[PDB]
Parts: sequence; C-alpha cells; structure tokens
Amino acid sequence: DWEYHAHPKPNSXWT
Repeated sequence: DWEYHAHPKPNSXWT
C-alpha cells in the first residue's frame, strides 16, 4: 500500500 505524494502540497493535502 504505497500511494504517491505531491511535491508542493502534503499527502492528505489533496483533499
């Protein structure tokens, strides 16, 4: 269970 993360925003930050 590896989900990629954004560079300029944090992980859960996508919400």
